[PDB]
Amino acid sequence: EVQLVESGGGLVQPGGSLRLSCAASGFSIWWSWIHWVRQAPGKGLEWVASISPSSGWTSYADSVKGRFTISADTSKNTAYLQMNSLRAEDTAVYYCARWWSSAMDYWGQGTLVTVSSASTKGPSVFPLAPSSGGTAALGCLVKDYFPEPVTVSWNSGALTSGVHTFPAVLQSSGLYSLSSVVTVPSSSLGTQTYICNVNHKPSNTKVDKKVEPK
Amino acid sequence: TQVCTGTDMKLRLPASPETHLDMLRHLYQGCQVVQGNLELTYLPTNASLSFLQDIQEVQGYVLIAHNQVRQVPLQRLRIVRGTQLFEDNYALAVLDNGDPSPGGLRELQLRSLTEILKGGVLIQRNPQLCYQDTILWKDIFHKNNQLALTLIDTNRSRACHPCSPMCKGSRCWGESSEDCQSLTRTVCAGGCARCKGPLPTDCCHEQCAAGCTGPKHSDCLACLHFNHSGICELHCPNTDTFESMPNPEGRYTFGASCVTACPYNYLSTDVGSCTLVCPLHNQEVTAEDGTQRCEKCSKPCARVCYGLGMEHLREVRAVTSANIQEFAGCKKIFGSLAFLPESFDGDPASNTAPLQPEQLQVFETLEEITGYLYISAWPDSLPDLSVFQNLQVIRGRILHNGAYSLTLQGLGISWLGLRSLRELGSGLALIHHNTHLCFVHTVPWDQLFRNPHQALLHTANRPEDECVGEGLACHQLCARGHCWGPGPTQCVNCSQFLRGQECVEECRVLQGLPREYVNARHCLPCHPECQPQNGSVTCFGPEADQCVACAHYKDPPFCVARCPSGVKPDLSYMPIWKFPDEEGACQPCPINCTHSCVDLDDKGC
Amino acid sequence: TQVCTGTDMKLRLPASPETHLDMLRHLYQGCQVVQGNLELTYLPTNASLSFLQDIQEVQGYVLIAHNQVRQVPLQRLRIVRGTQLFEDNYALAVLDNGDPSPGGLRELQLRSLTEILKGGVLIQRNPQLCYQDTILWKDIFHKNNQLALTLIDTNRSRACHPCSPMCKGSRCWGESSEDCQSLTRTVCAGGCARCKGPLPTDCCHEQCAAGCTGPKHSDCLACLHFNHSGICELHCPNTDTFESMPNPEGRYTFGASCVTACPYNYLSTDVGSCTLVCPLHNQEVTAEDGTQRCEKCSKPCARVCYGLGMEHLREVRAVTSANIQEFAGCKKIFGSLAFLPESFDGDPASNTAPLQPEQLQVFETLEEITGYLYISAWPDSLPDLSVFQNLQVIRGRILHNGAYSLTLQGLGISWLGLRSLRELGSGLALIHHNTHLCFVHTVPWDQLFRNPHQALLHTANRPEDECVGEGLACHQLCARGHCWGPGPTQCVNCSQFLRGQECVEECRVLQGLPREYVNARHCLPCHPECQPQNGSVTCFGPEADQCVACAHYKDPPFCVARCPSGVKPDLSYMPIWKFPDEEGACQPCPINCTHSCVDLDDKGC
Ligand SMILES: *[C@@H]1O[C@H](CO[C@@H]2O[C@@H](C)[C@@H](O)[C@@H](O)[C@@H]2O)[C@@H](O[C@@H]2O[C@H](CO)[C@@H](O[C@@H]3O[C@H](CO)[C@@H](O)[C@H](O)[C@@H]3O)[C@H](O)[C@H]2NC(C)=O)[C@H](O)[C@H]1NC(C)=O
Ligand SMILES: *[C@@H]1O[C@H](CO[C@@H]2O[C@@H](C)[C@@H](O)[C@@H](O)[C@@H]2O)[C@@H](O[C@@H]2O[C@H](CO)[C@@H](O[C@@H]3O[C@H](CO)[C@@H](O)[C@H](O)[C@@H]3O)[C@H](O)[C@H]2NC(C)=O)[C@H](O)[C@H]1NC(C)=O
Ligand SMILES: *[C@@H]1O[C@H](CO)[C@@H](O[C@@H]2O[C@H](CO)[C@@H](O[C@@H]3O[C@H](CO)[C@@H](O)[C@H](O)[C@@H]3O)[C@H](O)[C@H]2NC(C)=O)[C@H](O)[C@H]1NC(C)=O
Ligand SMILES: *[C@@H]1O[C@H](CO)[C@@H](O[C@@H]2O[C@H](CO)[C@@H](O[C@@H]3O[C@H](CO)[C@@H](O)[C@H](O)[C@@H]3O)[C@H](O)[C@H]2NC(C)=O)[C@H](O)[C@H]1NC(C)=O
Ligand SMILES: [Cl-]
Ligand SMILES: [Cl-]
Repeated sequence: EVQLVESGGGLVQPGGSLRLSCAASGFSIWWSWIHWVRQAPGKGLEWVASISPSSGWTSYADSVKGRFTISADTSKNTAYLQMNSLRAEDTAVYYCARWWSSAMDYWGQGTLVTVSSASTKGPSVFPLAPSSGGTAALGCLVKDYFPEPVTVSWNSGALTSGVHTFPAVLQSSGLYSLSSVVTVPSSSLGTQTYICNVNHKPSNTKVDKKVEPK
Repeated sequence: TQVCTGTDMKLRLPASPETHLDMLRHLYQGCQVVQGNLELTYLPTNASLSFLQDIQEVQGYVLIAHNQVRQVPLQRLRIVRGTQLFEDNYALAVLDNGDPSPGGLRELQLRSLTEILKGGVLIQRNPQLCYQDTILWKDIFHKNNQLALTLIDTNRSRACHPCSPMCKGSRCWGESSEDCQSLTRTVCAGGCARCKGPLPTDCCHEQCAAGCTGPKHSDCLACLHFNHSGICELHCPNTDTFESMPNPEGRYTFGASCVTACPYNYLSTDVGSCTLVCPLHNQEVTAEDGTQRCEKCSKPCARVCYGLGMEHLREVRAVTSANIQEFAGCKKIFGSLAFLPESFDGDPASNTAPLQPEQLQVFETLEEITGYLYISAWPDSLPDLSVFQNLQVIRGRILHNGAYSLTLQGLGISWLGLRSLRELGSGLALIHHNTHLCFVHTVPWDQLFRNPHQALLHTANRPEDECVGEGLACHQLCARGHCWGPGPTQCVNCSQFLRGQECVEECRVLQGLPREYVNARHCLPCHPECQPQNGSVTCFGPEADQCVACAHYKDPPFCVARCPSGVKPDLSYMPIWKFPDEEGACQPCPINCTHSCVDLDDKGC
Repeated sequence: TQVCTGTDMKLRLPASPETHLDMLRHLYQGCQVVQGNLELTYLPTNASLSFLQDIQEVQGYVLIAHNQVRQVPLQRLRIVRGTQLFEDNYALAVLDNGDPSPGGLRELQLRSLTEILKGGVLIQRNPQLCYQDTILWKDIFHKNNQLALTLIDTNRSRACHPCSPMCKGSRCWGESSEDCQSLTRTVCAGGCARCKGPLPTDCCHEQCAAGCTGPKHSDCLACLHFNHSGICELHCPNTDTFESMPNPEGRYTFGASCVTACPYNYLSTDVGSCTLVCPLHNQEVTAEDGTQRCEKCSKPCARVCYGLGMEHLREVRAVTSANIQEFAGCKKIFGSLAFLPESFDGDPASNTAPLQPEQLQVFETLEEITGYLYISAWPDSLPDLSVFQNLQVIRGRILHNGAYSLTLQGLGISWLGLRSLRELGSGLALIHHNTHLCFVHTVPWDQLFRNPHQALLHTANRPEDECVGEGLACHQLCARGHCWGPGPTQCVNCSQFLRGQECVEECRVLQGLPREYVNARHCLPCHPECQPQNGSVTCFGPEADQCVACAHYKDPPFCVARCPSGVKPDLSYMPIWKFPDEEGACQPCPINCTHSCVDLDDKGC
């Protein structure tokens, strides 16, 4: 019931700024002790900043001091991270967490901040159809988008097992591309079709491409 | 000071045995009259107890129990009054001293005790104790029926030496020659409640207790009722006679003495007494001195927040989710606050949910507690006691365990954050076993206490030498190195200037975001219509008439955004129409209407 | 309930001997503590007195006089306090029992009586009484000088049997073995005011009376001063010590016990006591609960109507023509009202005219009597007590003869007519020897009384089975057959609807003279300008905006007689001129003046 739902990530140009929200339910942020933690792609966890809003104590890592402002609005029950003068090495997945005992018990889902000069590109989704077994595979191809991430689910989250969504690959063009497959009985083709739900938030694209045996 | 509080912990095992004796020591060092119960319990063998040596008089009961120490030096104790009794029957209770070279109380040595006014004596299970059976208790008692409430066990693990050869008739409090029992009642002439000898001329004044040195009411060893500056009297001072004599006016009855004015933390009554609690139909007004007084309500008495040990919560032992809402919006609680493990775990026997952390918000308005604050459990989410951010005084008129006005134990908060706390009226503070807690020794307790007989007792918190880095010691900008927690928002006193809650190096007087003036070490914003000045003062106050120069137009004497256009400063005043200069000063319009005027004039009036 | 009132009739011969014992019975049945004097007088030979068997304690005196009964079973009586004394000297008076098989008290049988706190004993003229000379009265007395106020006659018409062979030393209250005198004072050790035996360890607590079962102050057979929930204390509970213990807060002193809140009909004081009368400088405020409290007057105390037994009328025994005018316009009398033969006959010794019937008009406003109402004579002109038409409560804080709050005797009224009377706070009602009076048993007395220990005592009125016809029994329209007299204007509760004072079958809702709406079972008139409706509701309230249809013209939202013609609803409002439609709705006028307008317009403005 105690939850942290954070938002505000996405794409920013170098030198530009961005603000991250961390909305709480199940507890008061004001009396609590909120911490921000980042994780550059393929790296360890790194502490960034913290706030005890009631006491007024705000703390920052030498890495981000003077660029970042931590704050909290009590009425909204939300903690914020204002990030200014962003650079390449700020590109990471930022988490917010709640201090407890002497650890962080409740964490946010983590939002992705990507600092790049390239502009936002929407993905085009292409079907991967089975041919003429016992068990056969089908899926979608989410090609040419920027930046990360893309969310692929099947039949509005109703179909889960058999599903493999591959981690995206950086292409020569600088754009991303991934594939998402699923295996199903070879006697289900025709009278049972499946819909993949592609969602690229930065570009506002919600494609529902139904894959059919052809 | 000579008058001190007692304790009220009975046979309960000490909450921190490490600093239990230190409690006793601070409490009784120099004390002569114990306004309550003298409880000397759980004292280890080597225990240094010389701080008791001035106790002369006890109001409540004397309870000497569960000690391994061989003697308690209470030689100057003359009288126990028994205003309160142990187990509702006993004025002196000496219980379980020594296990069932060897430990245990050997002698009582109450060589001066000659009056127990109320209740009996209970002496039991003291394997090393000698001579208690020797004492003629009847003499010490005020009335004979007090004998009927006396039980004196003589089971013993050792042979006793005889009383000193110099002892009257084999009655003593110990092996010493000055340990003989002095009889002041059963040995008397004629009437006489107390005598200094067996002749009629050896009677003590009607108003003495314990005995005397002569016949006058100034020769008393103790006052039976009240001590009026060295004269024992039946009453504290409606005149019948046409004259005036010495001995100052009228007095307040405080304990068993008449005094000029009530002591520091007490309350004077219309009935002419000092108290720690007002009667019904009564408020509590603070004089310009800081003096408190109970007085009848002229209207019906207004709403009052009662804490624990008061009104409907007099039996309730802790703040739970059942009564947390009762403190909503309270600026001043009349009673105490206690947070126990059972507060946040929640008793599953009664349908009482565990109290949630954000429910402690109710206490955000709180400024004053008359009783005590006790915290033995706190939510693991909360790093500090910031919900008590605004608490200014804890009077301690009611003390937890009869001794402590502020107790913080077993918490695992990292800092305190009680940043408005300026006064602990009376009692000791105890902060122990908070393994994570720093900023305990960065607080100037010397300034929170009032009398110099109170102190902080601390043990098993985070080591002092381990509170050193950032987030662990006071901020640079805190004055005199005093703070309630980390950062420039936790200073006790501010080294330079305050911008709201924060300690800052400089106000934006000459340079900065929005310009500021200083007022009483406070950074405060200039009016938006002030024009920022190059390396010079921008404004002198918050009002738009206090700018050095205007950012836009000026409308004497104000710096304005635009010149008045048909505004009326109030009703019945005709509207004021103006236009700007080439310079920027707002100028009045000419002849009324047709050309209603503005810069180059407009119709429609 | 355990606490009951006494009587105060001394040696006076019973006002109705028929229902005298019933009075005693109701009064004492179940009673343990008599808050006053126990007067057992004029008891016939066969008299069943088992209702006395719970009396444990008497505050005033005990007067056993003029009885033919052979014994009064007062075996559980432990203590008489003597707060009031018989003949100003005696706490126990046993007088004239039996004439100067044969009648008269034979034994006293006060086998538990071990404390008379004040006053002496007077036992005289009891020709059948034995053993009174046997008792060692000294023991029972609290002080020895009470012996000097003792006279015990032993003139006797019969030989007495010896005390039971099982009797200590020939001292008993009767022939029985359990009738021996228990000595609790003269037989004691050392100090000790009361003991349970001759050893020092048998002393009762300083605070017991009568004796005890053990040495603790909870072992008392009676409290010397105050009973605090089973603990005897000197005082009813300004604090000196820094703590809180059990035993609830503070109490009110009521009789000789400390209680949480004052009993039903009493008054709490600022001084912390219960009372039936307030001091000077004091009013009497009713809380929203109905709770009463004495409190000081903030302004000078306002006018107050004092009845008999109060202020200037404290000696005056009846309402006469000399003081009748004092009650003019009184809504609430503080005291009692008594009307005696001497009221209407008029004492010819003093120049005091006989009071005339129409002078009783003064009481028409009267709603409350704190004392009692007593009527032993009434004018032969007046059929009822309708002058007390509006009397709602008789508190009975003062009871006539110490027992009755309402007495009606020897009157020859035909009905009561006390139609607003809803409460008799305390005491008994006595209505006897009114040979013409019906409607005595059509009154629900069960609802007028408060505690279930009070009752109506009635005898020799008009027989119940002879109050049957019209003008003799309740009206059909009276609910539950309850009424104060004849006709539909005397009902206690109204079966259907009320039109003013009268019980009616139907309101004129659908049909009738002037049409009506109903509001809380009350018929109330529609506005005259409402148009009566065929078999349908005519209006919804009294206001002219609440009609279904208008009788004349309508002026939104009102039904009016004529359309507004130059009326102004208030000053500074311009006058409103209107004219009717072909339908009847009032319509506003056009352009102001010249044609000032009305229907077809008029000049002169
Ligand atoms: C002197 O001490 C004796 C007991 O002797 C010893 O020292 C004590 C301090 C304890 O450590 C004892 O365990 C040890 O034996 C006391 O005698 C005891 O008195 C009680 C009543 O007060 C007797 O009652 C018994 O109670 C037990 C348990 O409830 C029952 O099983 C028995 O049936 C019986 O009723 C008990 O018999 C008695 N103990 C012995 C050894 O028989 C004594 O009270 C004490 N004297 C004084 C004045 O305090
Ligand atoms: C015991 O009783 C006797 C009287 O004996 C009889 O019983 C009584 C209860 C009455 O019914 C009596 O009528 C009857 O004879 C008491 O003796 C009397 O005492 C009084 C004083 O108290 C004596 O005084 C007399 O009073 C009369 C009238 O006022 C005068 O005329 C006399 O001159 C005289 O002063 C009286 O003499 C005496 N009666 C007799 C028979 O002579 C006695 O008081 C009583 N004992 C106690 C202890 O009460
Ligand atoms: C009743 O109470 C009065 C208080 O008014 C007591 O008088 C005080 O008692 C002290 C000690 O007995 C007296 O002597 C002085 O003591 C002080 C402190 O020890 C010392 O510094 C002085 O040199 C002096 O010797 C003194 O009369 C008085 N002190 C003061 C300051 O008021 C009295 O002791 C009490 N008596 C009874 C019957 O209990
Ligand atoms: C002093 O007053 C207190 C009142 O607080 C008395 O205590 C009461 O006394 C009764 C009877 O002695 C006690 O026993 C109970 O009696 C009731 C009624 O007879 C019975 O129903 C119960 O089963 C029980 O046995 C009880 O402790 C208490 N009663 C109540 C309701 O308060 C005490 O008797 C008085 N003592 C002296 C010294 O007079
Ligand atoms: Cl020792
Ligand atoms: Cl009989």
